[PDB]
Amino acid sequence: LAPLPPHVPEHLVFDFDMYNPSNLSAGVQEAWAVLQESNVPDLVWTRCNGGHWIATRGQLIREAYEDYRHFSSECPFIPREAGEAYDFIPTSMDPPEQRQFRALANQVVGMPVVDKLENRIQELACSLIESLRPQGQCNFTEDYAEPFPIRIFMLLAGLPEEDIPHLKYLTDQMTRPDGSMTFAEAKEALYDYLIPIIEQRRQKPGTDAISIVANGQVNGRPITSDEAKRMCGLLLVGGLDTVVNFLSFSMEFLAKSPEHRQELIERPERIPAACEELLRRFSLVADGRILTSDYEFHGVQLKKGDQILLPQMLSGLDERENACPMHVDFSRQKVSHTTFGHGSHLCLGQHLARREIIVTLKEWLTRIPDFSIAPGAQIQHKSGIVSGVQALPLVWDPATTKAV
Ligand code: HEM
Ligand SMILES: CN(C)c1cccc2c(S(=O)(=O)NCCCCCCCCNC(=O)[C@]34C[C@H]5C[C@H](C[C@H](C5)C3)C4)cccc12
Repeated sequence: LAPLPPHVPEHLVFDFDMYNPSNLSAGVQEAWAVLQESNVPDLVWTRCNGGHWIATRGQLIREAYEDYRHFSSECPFIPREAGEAYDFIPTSMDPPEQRQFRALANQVVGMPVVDKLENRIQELACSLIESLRPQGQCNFTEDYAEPFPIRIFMLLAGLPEEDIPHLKYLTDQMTRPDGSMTFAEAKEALYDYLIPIIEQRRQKPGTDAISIVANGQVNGRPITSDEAKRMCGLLLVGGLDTVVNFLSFSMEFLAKSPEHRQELIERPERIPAACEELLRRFSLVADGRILTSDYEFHGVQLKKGDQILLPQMLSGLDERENACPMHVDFSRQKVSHTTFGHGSHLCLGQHLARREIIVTLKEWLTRIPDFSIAPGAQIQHKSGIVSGVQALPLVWDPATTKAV
């Protein structure tokens, strides 16, 4: 618990630990939602993890993400040391500069690329699902959620599938720290893999995402090797943990809700809507900004340098945005959320993400419509910048499945 800064008033103090929420065992989303109980301010300060603000309501969260002038992405993560060392592009960049890098990044992961990827996504999901189907069980997170996104990224960046385990080892030690490496060290190791590949793609460019980024033009001039590297770092990890963990939260829910599974089994056309409502209910991201100058925000005095956590996850869980937010209703009429962010940094991979989600849900229910959490298994959730599921043991009667 860091010393309380003089400018922060005692009545706004709420010591929430974003890395180890008090009631995590009851569900990570449930753990964060405590920040939304009637007796909690819209904006509080926690002395945990170095000390920082936390917008607790969709309104303030959306507003801060819109006001990039006061809320910079220069240092987007908590703790401060992680945010300061983080230099990915364009996530650690504020507009107007960020504008064109985002446009270049969009060429390789935006809507265009998606349609061309469908067949590979479709094929990968089925292939993975078919290998499990006859087994009658699996650790969904390990056997499907983990290898799905990386494989998609490899095809996207035109990298050898042989490097998957190595790349997975690199990203894993960065996003799932065990305490052996500082964030910076993990980043360098990851970069050490990318540096040479970019050098090669710059001299002899192909049609892969990496060749496009590395030879792109930004703000009236050629992108530097260093910048290309900083963009590829993000294009790599951006679609990993978020997709892996979200898919897990989804499957855990469906495994525990036979009623909801049947709904989608009988009404397959409702899967797209089910995906949006799940994206809201099981939102899992939470990064933030740093004050560029002293600023009064909704009656609260913020000082230059203050870090503010703007939980993407919380907007959609806000009762004020969605009636009885914790209830999953595939028939919800105005599903509002900021699961993919908000403002100038709104997720460029959102369309790819939705396809990965929808294809997974469609292809899985088609082959394994009836499954459950392994009896006696207590699902453990993890909290952080990208909350998730430690493991998802699943079981099912192979006789109720079918190869397609
Ligand atoms: C269910 C999965 C996903 C979620 C919840 C998610 C979440 C987010 C969030 C909340 C942001 C904005 C962060 C900020 O404002 O600082 C963001 C940005 C980004 N995401 Fe995703 N995302 C997902 C998947 C993907 C995938 C599939 C990729 C693509 C390879 C990806 C790449 C990006 C990129 C490039 C940005 C940076 C955009 C900018 O800074 O201009 N995302 N994502
Ligand atoms: C004692 N002190 C002071 C401390 C010191 C050191 C470590 C500590 C840890 S810690 O061990 O948990 N380390 C925290 C840093 C983990 C950063 C994860 C990087 C994610 C990369 N992905 C993104 O780019 C993205 C960017 C964007 C948002 C989001 C999803 C996508 C899109 C990918 C993230 C916790 C608490 C305190 C610690």
